[PDB]
Amino acid sequence: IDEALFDAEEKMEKAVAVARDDLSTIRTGRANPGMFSRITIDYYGAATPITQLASINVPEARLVVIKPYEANQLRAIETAIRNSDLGVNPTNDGALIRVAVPQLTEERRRELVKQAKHKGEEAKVSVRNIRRKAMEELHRIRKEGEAGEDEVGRAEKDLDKTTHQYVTQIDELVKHKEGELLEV
Repeated sequence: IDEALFDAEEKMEKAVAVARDDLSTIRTGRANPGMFSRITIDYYGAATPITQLASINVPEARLVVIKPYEANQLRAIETAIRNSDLGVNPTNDGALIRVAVPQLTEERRRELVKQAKHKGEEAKVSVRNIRRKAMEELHRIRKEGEAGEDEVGRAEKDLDKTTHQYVTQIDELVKHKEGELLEV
């Protein structure tokens, strides 16, 4: 019973952290390195997130400054940025890449709100399946008499509480990003 419950809880916390990260890939006012992470180049034959090939600095809310770890990667990196769906036109200063981030149109804003909610759905579905797996194990344990009925019943209640707490937390994360997106 313990194995099942503890692992489920850890997996759920991970899924919530994955959700956190995933949400951070959403273009927004208030720039951050996260929204550049799904931007890749061809790094010696392999598609590589540019967040791994450069340090990203965010001085102002709508100003990002990027420094390639290898100078000769600058052009490709900057090309991927401009070619990306962030809707930005980067500039170059010989060494660094400065990115001015325009205000999002209201149309694009609700488009991004929709992405945020889809990411939340994926994350909540994942947390529910983590629960299903642990619950079925609890069920197997009761059926095979490997633990007492009261004992398994208490574990079920606890598992539902943990599941619900993390679903709610995903919901909050989404509502927060939704807010960020309609803030500017």
